[PDB]
Amino acid sequence: TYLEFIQQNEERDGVRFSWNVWPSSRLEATRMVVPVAALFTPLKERPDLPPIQYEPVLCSRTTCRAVLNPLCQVDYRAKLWACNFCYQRNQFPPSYAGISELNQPAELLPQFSSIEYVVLRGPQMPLIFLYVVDTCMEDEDLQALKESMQMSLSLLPPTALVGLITFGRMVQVHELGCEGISKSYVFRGTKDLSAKQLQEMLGPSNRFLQPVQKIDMNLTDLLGELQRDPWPVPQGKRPLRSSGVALSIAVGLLECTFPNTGARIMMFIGGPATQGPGMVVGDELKTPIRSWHDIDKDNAKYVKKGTKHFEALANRAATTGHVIDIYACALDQTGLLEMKCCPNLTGGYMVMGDSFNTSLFKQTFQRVFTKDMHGQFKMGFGGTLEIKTSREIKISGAIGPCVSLNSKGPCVSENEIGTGGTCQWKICGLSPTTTLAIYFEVVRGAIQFVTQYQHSSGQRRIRVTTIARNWADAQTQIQNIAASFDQEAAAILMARLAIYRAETEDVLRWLDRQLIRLCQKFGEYHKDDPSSFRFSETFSLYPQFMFHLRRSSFLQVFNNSPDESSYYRHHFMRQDLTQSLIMIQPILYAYSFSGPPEPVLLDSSSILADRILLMDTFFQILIYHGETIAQWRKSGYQDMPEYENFRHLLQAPVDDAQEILHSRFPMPRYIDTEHGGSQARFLLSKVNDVSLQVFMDHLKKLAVSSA
Amino acid sequence: LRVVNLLQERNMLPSTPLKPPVPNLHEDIQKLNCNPELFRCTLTSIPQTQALLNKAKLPLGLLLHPFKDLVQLPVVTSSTIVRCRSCRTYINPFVSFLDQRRWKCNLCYRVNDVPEEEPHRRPEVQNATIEFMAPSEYMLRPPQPPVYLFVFDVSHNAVETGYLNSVCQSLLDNLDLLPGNTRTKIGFITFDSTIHFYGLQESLSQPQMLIVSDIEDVFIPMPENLLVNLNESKELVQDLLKTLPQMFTKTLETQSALGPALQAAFKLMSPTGGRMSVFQTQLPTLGVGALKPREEPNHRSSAKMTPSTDFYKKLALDCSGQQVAVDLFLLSGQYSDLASLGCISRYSAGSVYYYPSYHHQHNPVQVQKLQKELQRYLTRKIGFEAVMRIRCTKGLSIHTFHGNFFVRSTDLLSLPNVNPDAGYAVQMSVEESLTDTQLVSFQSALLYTSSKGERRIRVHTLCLPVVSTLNDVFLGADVQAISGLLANMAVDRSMTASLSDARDALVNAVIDSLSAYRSSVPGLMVPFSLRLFPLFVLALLKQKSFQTGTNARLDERIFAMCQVKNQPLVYLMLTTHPSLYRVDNLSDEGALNISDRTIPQPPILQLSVEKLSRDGAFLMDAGSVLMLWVGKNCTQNFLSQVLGVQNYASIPQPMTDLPELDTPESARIIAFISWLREQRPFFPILYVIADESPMKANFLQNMIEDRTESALSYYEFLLHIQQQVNK
Amino acid sequence: MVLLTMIARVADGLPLAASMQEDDLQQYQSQAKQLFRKLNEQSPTRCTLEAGAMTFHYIIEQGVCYLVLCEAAFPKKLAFAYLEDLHSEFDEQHGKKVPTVSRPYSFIEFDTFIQKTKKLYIDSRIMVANIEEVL
Ligand SMILES: [Zn+2]
Ligand SMILES: [Zn+2]
Repeated sequence: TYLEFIQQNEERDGVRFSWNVWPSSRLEATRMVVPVAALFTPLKERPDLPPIQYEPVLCSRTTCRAVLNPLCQVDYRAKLWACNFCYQRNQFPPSYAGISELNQPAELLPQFSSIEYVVLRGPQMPLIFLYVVDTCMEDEDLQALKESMQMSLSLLPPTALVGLITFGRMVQVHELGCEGISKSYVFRGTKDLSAKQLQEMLGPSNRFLQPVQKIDMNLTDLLGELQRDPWPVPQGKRPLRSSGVALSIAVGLLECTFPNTGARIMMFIGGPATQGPGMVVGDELKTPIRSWHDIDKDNAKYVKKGTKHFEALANRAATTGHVIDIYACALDQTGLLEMKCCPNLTGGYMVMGDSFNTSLFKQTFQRVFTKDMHGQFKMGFGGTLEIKTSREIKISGAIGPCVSLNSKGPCVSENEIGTGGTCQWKICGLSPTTTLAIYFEVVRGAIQFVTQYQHSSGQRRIRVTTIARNWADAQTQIQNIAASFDQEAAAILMARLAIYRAETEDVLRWLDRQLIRLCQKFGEYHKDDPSSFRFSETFSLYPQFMFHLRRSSFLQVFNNSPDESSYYRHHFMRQDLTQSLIMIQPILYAYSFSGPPEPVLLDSSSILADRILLMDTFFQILIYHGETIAQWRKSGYQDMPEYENFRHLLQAPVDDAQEILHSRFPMPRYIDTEHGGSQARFLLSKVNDVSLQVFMDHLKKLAVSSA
Repeated sequence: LRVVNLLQERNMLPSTPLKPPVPNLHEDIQKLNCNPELFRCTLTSIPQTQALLNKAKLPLGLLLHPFKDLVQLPVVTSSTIVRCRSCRTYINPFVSFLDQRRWKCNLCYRVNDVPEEEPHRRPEVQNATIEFMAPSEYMLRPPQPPVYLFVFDVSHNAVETGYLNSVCQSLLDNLDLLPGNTRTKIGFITFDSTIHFYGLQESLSQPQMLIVSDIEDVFIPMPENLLVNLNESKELVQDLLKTLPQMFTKTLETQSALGPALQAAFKLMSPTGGRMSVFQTQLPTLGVGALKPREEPNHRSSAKMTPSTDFYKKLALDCSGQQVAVDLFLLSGQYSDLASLGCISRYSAGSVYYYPSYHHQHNPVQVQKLQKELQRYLTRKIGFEAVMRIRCTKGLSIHTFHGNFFVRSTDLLSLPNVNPDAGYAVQMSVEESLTDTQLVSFQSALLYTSSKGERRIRVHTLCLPVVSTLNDVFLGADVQAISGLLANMAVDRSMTASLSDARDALVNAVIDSLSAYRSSVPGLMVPFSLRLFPLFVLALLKQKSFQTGTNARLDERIFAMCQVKNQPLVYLMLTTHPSLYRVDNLSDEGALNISDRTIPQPPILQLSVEKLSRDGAFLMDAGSVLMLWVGKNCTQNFLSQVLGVQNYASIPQPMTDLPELDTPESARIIAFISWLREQRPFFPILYVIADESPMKANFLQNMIEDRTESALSYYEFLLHIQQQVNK
Repeated sequence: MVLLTMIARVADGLPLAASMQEDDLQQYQSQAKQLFRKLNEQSPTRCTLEAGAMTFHYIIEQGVCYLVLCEAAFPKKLAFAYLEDLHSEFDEQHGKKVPTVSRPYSFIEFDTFIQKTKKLYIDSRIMVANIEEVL
């Protein structure tokens, strides 16, 4: 079963391709409508694979150096194996002298095509956590942020290193301990500093970065005594907040103390930067923070000069291998559009709420430190992804949280996509859900994903994933290829392409051109007869995914703030397929007396009066009460023991909501609305050219028309 | 009026202390004259013309101690301040009342009207020293609060000295005794290669240390709680003073960024102003104000002084503009370029305090000296944002000032602070012949803000007669005041020209003066008023300021010159010519008038080893210190009954003070020593260490009458003077 | 956003208490001391004056004038409430000793209450005329 095949390959190898059968010729390879790409999750979880404390087998070929995999032909009599990538034959290492046909290594069983090795050789480096705290916020917002950072302190390992950088108008780099004085270094938040200057101006562990088991006592007291930025805020003004400088000092500090080692720069902001490099807006309250309308009509002077400052810090720290998180909670915009490259280029998180004193932020912040069964953080550091392909496959590039290492070879394609021009990438921070999109070009077929990273325990590990897909039979080329098409993977992979060109500028024109082309090659129709157009089961969901994509907030940026659009695009470029389909096309369940909860369509026809809805947008859990049930609820039928069934109805969507309200890392905003309610707008905008019926009719007229 | 032949006396120093001359004035005018300690002139009889002044070859000038502590002070609070409508001279006892409702100004001769507010019985006319309550027009801003900022060197060398321990303990003991009301503000700054601020808040568990490492661009890290209210934050300040000497025990910082540290301290006090106390122990080597090292001269280098940079001079002028005064405590063991650092105190009305080779365990003498000097420095009265005008009768003109201040336009002396231990000097000339009047008057008006927030004006008025003959000028000569003015003139000659020129001008001052007296009358003949003139000048030429063939180091000389330019006339004389007594044979010829106390009065001996004796002990009063030299063959009675010791060999090497024994010989010498220090506010430390072999017998370096291998004796000096007088 | 506070006796313009912080002050302290001289018992008990980029505010209670200077954009509503907080405290502590004193700034130590009350207004978290006319 092709459906069974797609599901199993993602559960085992953490991959999902747009095409599972690849063009065996240069003819079809150039004419492929949707490119050959993969939705690869380097650290996907699975039913308890044994951590293989081996040393990965090294191919004797210098250029190749691919890892031993089940696709390699073995000879247990001659003690040799043939590398499936370069045909080079190798001699087994001494520790493999006793491998037999009845006792063979794990890296040759197809069940362990994806596998993780543990390399214990050098002394392990500790994890580093640098808190960067904004002090220009209300007392209730600062107090809750203090308690949350004190909570995360009690969850860190005893060997981890911690540091404190508070900032407002100035930047304070605290020296921990010091016994009875609590000292810190103050800097002007008006001029930037390089890592070399900061090193000379300041002077394994540091005076500023000490282990938790020795410093947690004083740090908890220091965080408990943190107070507002002492500088007054005159009437009609914003506070002088130096975000772009405190970040460059946080980057510069770790850059000269622990380069090339896992470290998290955790920045907490409660407003936009109003001073120094990286400025987002002025200090006068009469000038509103820039909007997309202000972006388009050139009414935003701080955007380009602000983004350039944060792209420089993003590339500085990603080169050093450090992670930047951005926890932004304020009532207005905070400047995420200008700082988006820091958590995007690195593997950093991006939490966005209204205030730090909310259940939304507090619970979301402790999800960051969610541990596994062995009590270890679900995060990896300093990942190095190298991709090795057959001599017939070239790599265009990757679209996701990564940075090019600019490594050249026979696998690099002249046509680059996203972060291309390389076969090696660095992901400073990865989680079990981090998903990359690699685009391949054709010039069995095999691809080997090698992921070297630092585990949250300090152990250096390597995750190897080798996959194989059949070349199309020459006498059944497009026929077999069409059946191996993954519409869900191709939809997100093509969406990953559109959001990239939009965020680095029409894009909707390219979307419709490719949708029509895909219809004209894999659809069934007579020419000039639109009613004769049908799609196979393999393709019958693709146009519906394109419909909700071109009308989504990812491409129709207006009706959102620039920060909200950058936040939506942030989480989309990182999630797996299951969550990505929810973002593009939210799922919707119905709750009524007539039947149990059932999934329903995303159209205005599903809105019934005597029914309760539960729409799951990845960012919003929304419960909608129809007009009849709202009146039945405003009346008071629930409290009466006569209608215990009406209590089941009103709380059935609540129960199902609580489950997915805890597993999802960016805890979605919970909405309880009804007919006539204000927040019912979120339901009516995701629902329903114009409508899908009209959109399909226009598509069929162009599919059966000229090619 | 008699004439003295210095070549036959050789014993002209009186056995009793020297008294200033009484100006040849009317009995009723002299009785109202200013106290000679607050205000005195070199020539009590003013020469009528400049030609007469140049013929006498004696310098004309004034020496004033304006803010000295007084036993009694009349404070007038009149609703109006009577000043002359022309030269703004305050009404003084030396004006002329004619119409009973009109008075003649003694300085500009203009007649004024007496306001409806016996007019000659008014207290403003019966006291030469008085203090007014200035009206609202005499202040540029509301009275500033008392502000104290302490800046401490905390480098590795400074931590080794151990000065921070005693300085912080003295602050805790004298925290309530600091001058000021409930508006008092206090602050702290430490520094090595980086500048350290110290915020103080009651909402925080402890003070917070804020580091400014941007040395080329200092700034203020916090808008509040750096200069905090002492009344509200009393407890928070006491905790920091107990914790400061423990934060830098293991410090490896070797360089000191003094220049940038003072800039941050200036920016901190710039809004309000006040007193800035700076403690430094080594050469400034890092940042702006960096000074190059220098090799010390020996006894074999000739007279071949000036600042190395204008930084600390430019910085003091900015401090003066913001009413900030800088006192420099230098506790260095090596060269520190005090010729450049001293500019921070000379041009800001501050004062420097030098403690050579201070060490908490190795130099207990400097430790107790810093203890007593800080006891005075923190408890003496103080004035803020002050100015002083010096007015003299028409015809006389001030042309050169001496002291620690900034001369504003129109001869206005700027005093960011004014302290009761500062002395000043003024040199003047007869611009217009005084043929009209027979009296001249000098008035100094000191406008300042007290520690209680009150604009006050302290006024001193002096009156002197005018004479027109050479002999009448020499008759009113004040030999102690002439030596004080010549020492200030020679200090400027050193900076301007060289040290040889400063020494030649001092000898020519005695030659030309006595050569002119001889040309208007065999041996060396001098008037009675100048019988000690060659003695005090030879003492000047042997003081550490101008000595030549000695092993003196650079910082010792500049500090000896900073004390010439800043100390009052009395302590300048005590330093230059210490009073030597014999204190092993005290008797009952003393001042036993004061109740039970007897207070022996031994005669003053001359500063010669010939006057000493190995059979007894000799006490020397050098003003700031008291040295008791014990002879080797001293009597067993003085050893056991005064020193509490059984032999000369068991006298402790550094003896910080005498024991109060149960012997009448102890009571006599304790009474005599107590009487010495009661004459001064600065507690003079006594040390009986001077032995005949303690290697600390600089007691002999004060024997100015005797010859050395690098100077003349007093009698050798008189022979050289006579050789040039009748050349 | 910035302050210059003065408390003076209306009869003779005698200063009683003030508070000034810079890090100019010389031109507006002069203009402040003319107002204290021009004011008498026929002056408006509540007034606001325009000085170009600056603006004075004062109230007169018990023959005592409470003047404050600030940049013109400072809320007029807050400047008067600031002077009322000063008057209610000053009249209680020294109100009965005001007509007898004769020294300038006989209540400097009121400096402490001014600055602590001042900080509660320059932190966001009646007649009008030109001052040049009255002078
Ligand atoms: Zn190979
Ligand atoms: Zn006059």
